[PDB]
Amino acid sequence: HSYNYVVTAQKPTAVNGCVTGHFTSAEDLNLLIAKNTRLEIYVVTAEGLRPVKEVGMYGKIAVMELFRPKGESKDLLFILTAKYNACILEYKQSGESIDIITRAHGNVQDRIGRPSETGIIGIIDPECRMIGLRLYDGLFKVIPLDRDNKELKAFNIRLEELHVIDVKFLYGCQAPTICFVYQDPQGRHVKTYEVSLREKEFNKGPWKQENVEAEASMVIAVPEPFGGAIIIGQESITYHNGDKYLAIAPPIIKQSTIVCHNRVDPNGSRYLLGDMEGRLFMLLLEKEEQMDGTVTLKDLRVELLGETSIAECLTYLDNGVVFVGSRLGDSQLVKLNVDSNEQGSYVVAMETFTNLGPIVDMCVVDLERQGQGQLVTCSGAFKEGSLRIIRNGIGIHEHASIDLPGIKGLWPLRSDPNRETDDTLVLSFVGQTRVLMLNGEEVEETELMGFVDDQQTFFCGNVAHQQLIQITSASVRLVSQEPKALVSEWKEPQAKNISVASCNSSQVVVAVGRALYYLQIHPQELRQISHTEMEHEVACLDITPLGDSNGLSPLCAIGLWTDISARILKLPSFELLHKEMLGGEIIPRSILMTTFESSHYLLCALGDGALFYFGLNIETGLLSDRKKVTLGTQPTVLRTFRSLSTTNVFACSDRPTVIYSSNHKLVFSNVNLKEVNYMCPLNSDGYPDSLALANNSTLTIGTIDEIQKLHIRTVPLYESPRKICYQEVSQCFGVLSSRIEVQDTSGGTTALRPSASTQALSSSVSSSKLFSSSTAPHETSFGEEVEVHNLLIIDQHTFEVLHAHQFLQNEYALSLVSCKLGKDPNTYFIVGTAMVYPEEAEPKQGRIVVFQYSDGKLQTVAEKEVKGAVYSMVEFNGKLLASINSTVRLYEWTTEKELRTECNHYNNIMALYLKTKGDFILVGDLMRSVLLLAYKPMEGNFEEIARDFNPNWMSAVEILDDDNFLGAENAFNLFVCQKDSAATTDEERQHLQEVGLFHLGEFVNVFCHGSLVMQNLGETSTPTQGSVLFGTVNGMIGLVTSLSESWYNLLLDMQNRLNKVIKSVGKIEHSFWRSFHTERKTEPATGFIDGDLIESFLDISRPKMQEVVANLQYDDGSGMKREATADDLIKVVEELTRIH
Amino acid sequence: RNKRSRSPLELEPEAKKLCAKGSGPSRRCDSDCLWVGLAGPQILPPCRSIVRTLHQHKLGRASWPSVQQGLQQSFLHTLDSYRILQKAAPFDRRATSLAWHPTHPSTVAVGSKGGDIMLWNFGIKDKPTFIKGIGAGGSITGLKFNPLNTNQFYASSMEGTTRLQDFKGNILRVFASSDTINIWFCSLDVSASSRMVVTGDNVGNVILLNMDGKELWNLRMHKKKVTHVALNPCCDWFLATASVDQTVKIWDLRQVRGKASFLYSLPHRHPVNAACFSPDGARLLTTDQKSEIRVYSASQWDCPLGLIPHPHRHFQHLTPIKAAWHPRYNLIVVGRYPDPNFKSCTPYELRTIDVFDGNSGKMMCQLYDPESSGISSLNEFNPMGDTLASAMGYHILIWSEQ
DNA sequence: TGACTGTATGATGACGATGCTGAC
DNA sequence: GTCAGCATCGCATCATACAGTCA
Repeated sequence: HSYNYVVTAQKPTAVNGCVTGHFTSAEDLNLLIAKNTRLEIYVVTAEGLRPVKEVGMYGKIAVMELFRPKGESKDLLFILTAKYNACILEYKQSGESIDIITRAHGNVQDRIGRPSETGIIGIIDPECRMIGLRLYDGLFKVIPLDRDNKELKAFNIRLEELHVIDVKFLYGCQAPTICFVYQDPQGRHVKTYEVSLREKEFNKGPWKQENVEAEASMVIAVPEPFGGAIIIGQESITYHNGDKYLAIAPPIIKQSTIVCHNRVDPNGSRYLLGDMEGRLFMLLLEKEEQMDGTVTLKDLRVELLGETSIAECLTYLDNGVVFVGSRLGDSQLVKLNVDSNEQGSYVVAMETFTNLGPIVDMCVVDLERQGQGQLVTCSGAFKEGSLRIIRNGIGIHEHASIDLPGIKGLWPLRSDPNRETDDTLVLSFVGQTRVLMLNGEEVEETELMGFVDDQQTFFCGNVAHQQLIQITSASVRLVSQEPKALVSEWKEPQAKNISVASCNSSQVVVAVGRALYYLQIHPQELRQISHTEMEHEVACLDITPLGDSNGLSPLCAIGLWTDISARILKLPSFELLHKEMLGGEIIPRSILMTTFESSHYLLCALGDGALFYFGLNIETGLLSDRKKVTLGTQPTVLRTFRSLSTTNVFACSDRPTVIYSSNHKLVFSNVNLKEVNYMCPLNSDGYPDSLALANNSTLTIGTIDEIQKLHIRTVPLYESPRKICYQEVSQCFGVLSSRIEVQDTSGGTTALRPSASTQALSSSVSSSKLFSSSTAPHETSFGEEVEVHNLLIIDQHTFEVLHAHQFLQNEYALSLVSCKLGKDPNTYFIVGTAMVYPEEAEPKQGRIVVFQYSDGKLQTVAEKEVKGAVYSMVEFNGKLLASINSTVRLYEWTTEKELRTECNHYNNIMALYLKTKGDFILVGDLMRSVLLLAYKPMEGNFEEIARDFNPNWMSAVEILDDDNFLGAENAFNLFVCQKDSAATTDEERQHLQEVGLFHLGEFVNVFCHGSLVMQNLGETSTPTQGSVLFGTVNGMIGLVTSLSESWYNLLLDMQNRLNKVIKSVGKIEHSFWRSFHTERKTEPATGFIDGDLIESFLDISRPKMQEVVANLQYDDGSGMKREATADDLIKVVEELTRIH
Repeated sequence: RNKRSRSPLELEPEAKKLCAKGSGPSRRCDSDCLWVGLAGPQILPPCRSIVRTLHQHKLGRASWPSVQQGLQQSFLHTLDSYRILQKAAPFDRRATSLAWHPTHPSTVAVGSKGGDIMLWNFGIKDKPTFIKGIGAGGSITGLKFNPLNTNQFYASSMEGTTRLQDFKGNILRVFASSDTINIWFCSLDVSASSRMVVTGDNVGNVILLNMDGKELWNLRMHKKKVTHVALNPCCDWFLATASVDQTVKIWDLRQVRGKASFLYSLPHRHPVNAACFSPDGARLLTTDQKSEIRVYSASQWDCPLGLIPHPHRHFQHLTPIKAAWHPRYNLIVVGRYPDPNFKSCTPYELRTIDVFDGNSGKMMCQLYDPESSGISSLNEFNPMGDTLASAMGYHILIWSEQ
């Protein structure tokens, strides 16, 4: 059967909802942004934005408004979801604890009813005494909003105007008054009703009916000192109150339809408009007073601000700062001048936020990191069309790289405080040391007085009370400054060697032989205190004093060889406190104890690179929450230092790591470097907050990237990318792309903006070909705005556009493959297309054209016309398999470099998605569901093995293995089909059975196999099998992986308990949220494990885990594990987190 | 005016048209102006492509209902090449009931007026399974599958027995039992979700059962024959009986019973044949016995959205014509019984199969072929919606493309 | 003695297959 | 003979008329 695992990798970046107000307090201004299932909250600051809480939901946010009931201390948030769960939320902070509290919830609806096309709309009214909802045509849902009902009972009432465009509640009215625009055969009109909850029905509104426009799409309720509503359609924006009416038709509008508004000044003096082309509009209403004072209106003004990202949401803040929420591109903080710049434009961009969606295509490619690479590339679409490169971990670059063999350790320092930083670097070879002064990028050696050459030290660097310390292997040394001499120098009785060390700013230990000897620092001398014996040879040491500097430590960290144990010690009394023996014969290396955000931590990191970690309390010095994790094999060293507003802890290995903390749990982010050994924190004034690497072969030095879990590089195209693939042998990408064009009236089209393609270094242009359009083509120029499709060749390193190929006039590029075929060693770029004409709704002609790339010229080879649109194509056993309209044709590539059609499959309505494994073929149809073909090595034809009988409108398709098939559907659902393993009859073995169902809440555009995670290196076998990634329309990236029957049943009951304590937000049941739900049916999930729910176990409190585990004996099997599972399941959930 | 300016858009992209017939065509205009003659090249270039609206959906810009409406014009187009008839299989004593196989796209079942059922599946060339009845009062009225295992089916016969019987012939108990003679039933429907059965008879009273026993129902649902009953797929909980009265009366079963008690009950002119709940469960397709086809909404069950006049009479020896929704789409399918008296666009008004849009009421397509002039009073699309099976007199017609 | 509802009878409209003649 | 043109037979509704109960 099928047991699957779904987990969110990269959260949706696309901004759905946006709303502003005072949700967290009154003194603060809040920004609330909705990203599909994510609610993110911010506080606006002085030239900045401060994030405070990030809560997810079991739903797609459809309505999101801030409103404050009379008398209510604050500000409540009404949220309505796509499945019609309604909730009123309130913000509460109790010291450290921040949770979102729901005042009232309920899934209002109609049990039956068709959801209107334009979507649902919710309005809460100025006085906050009801919530109006337009869920279905012909009815108007109104929710009486008093805290009671906490269950949100609502009643529907008859709406006889069956077709509403937009509706608003009115300001400054004696009674609750609705203002909507509906459409009937006489055109569309504005109309008002009084919504009386007495009688639970409408009453005659203050207005008679009007005949607005012919395309009015948005209504805005204008507040006082006025009332009534301004109606913005296209071509013309008009105002409407009882007696008065106002109307302007600025010609700067008809170019693009304006799609969003937002009130700037609370009085309703002026409003911000935004269109589909990212143009920003001011809208001013100038008021009037007769006599001493009255109130009236005198036309409008629009002044045209400038250009931003494509606004799906607009909201003003204060001091000319507007936040723009974009689904099709990056969201922006933007600043509004009173003075245009060179281009005109009062608009200037403050900050930009990365937005991945809509991801129309993605591909996993293994660049750079040679062995595995990890990178995931994807697409942005439109004017904000781009490639996004996504990779796990953090990277750094080497500015200066002088070769250097065989080091051990290295240290910074600065003698002069007046500059205030650390210079004159030092590194030690085997047996000796070398000093290197800093100036610019040049290092070398030079000579410094008093620095000891004949001996190697384990300590260096500047130290307090203006001095340097350097402790060698034969003795212990102290350094003076102004004269630069060696005041004080200390040896051990028998002239023995220094073995195990430690050291710190205000105190040091040096061990020698065994014991610790324990040193202490006085001004410019020593004066040691007491001595030590302990147990035999000691494995390394750390004094680090936990706190600001400090720099005196009441604490001493050490190790052992025989017993193998990182001890902690009191000072100067030592005395063993916590035992903790560790299994294995390996020995502990590189200890430390860190401090970050009040937390109290330590680390110990043995021979395997395996490393242990504790949560602690400094008071008793007692360790707890025992757990270790393992990485690589090579030794780790442990420094620790700062950078901006975080902290860092990081281990050094073949896979150089770093450990922080994120929302009060830890994080392990690797680094991309090959090999690290010794490396040291160097913050120079010619190198602010930087770092130096020492390597076995060279040094390194660089600046370090932004602080995240996932790194994202962005190359904007300024036009829509559609398909992508990788050409390893050309070290570059092929990107199907397009730009919009518009008529020049003088033949041609003269374009719109400089973008991608038009900036290529070489380029080429398609050449007819027959059609046949000849003998008076006879179309028109009508249906303005034209799309020109392109193929782009893009360097994998510089990401500069190498080559641009333009396709035929009126051609659509649909599919693209990179592959080689037959006994032909050349790797090709094959693109399938479709001709798209005004006169025709269904394409009847397309092309399968083959390209080969050599020295920026991009020559063409095949060029083969077909009757139909080639939707999908994919490499198939040295052959090209393609989908042309309703036909599935398999082409063969022959030695005369021509395309030859081997066989056909004619039984489809329209085949859009092709996936292949071995000889098997998975066909996705927009109409008649999924189909599994195979192939016949010596028959050629196409048998039809099995088919799913259940109709599904699919968005993307994929093969998990030989017998399981994954599909994505138009209602944000996932399903899996299987070929019946049971031979038996023919009937059952011709029926794929839907064994998996799961509501994703997102629209999946593309599936691809691959991962961004290294191999192991323990403890292979791996816990899950396979890894399928997917890109969505809202910019989310997820993962699908196979599971064993133990786990699916394990995590399934595990889900159910977790579904008892969460706490929900909105009180939405996880089962309901995950239930398969389309317009026709609602069915539970099954076959699918929500990984997000499982990994969200690590964040509850310890008595909560204990609340599930202590009875998670209610089921857990026998063999060597019971409640010991309580730290298995954390080690199982740790085992999850790492598959992505 | 607006329906021709509300069609090829469909909607997104909002750009293009918008002129509202050129900001009003001076009222039509009077005399010559277009009209529907040149409502031709407009609709000929309607939506621009699909492959670019699909991409607009792939970007999430275009709403789903926009797409599905421009996807059903991708349908209709192929439906205009449905014009050929792959197969036809007959038997004596005339066809009365029709049901598709819920799971399988190639099997269908037909009933007789003589008591004889056929389980016909294709792509097999194996011969259909059969059951032989009484050939007199063995008329089958309302034949439906068994939602559990398909190898069983429910049925309602004129012989007086609403039964559950295998296609292998052997009766698997009985649900309803007359005990007289002069009475029999005309309707039947079941449900997988709410686990029920239902049956309406010719006297106006109806029964409802679980798939196990349970006779919680017999109360008179009106005066004279109950021609048809249908359960709501998305509501379950809801029910609707259409019948001779000139009224459909609905119900929700459950609450409300005590005679003359029923939420809604909407009257008509003339007797009626069909209720037919929608795939979404909200609209009802009532289909009258003279012309006129009606559609109500879930918003106001009392008021119909609009009437579609369409010639389908009643006749003693012509199987009652019931119209039916299409799965997957908002389409309406019905056979035609041409009639000497009405308002008709297209002489000479042959017999054919008609298809309208449920949101408009306009005719989008018609299905006809000579060598088969018979009146098809049953058609009812398969659950995939890729084929049509008409019952036509002694014959069974399979509409596909190929 | 009002009501409601159920009994062997009749006019009737006009589809199918089945079948028989005469008249090409 | 294959094909044209009439009889002939295969419990649906709207309208009459008497009983039958039910209550």
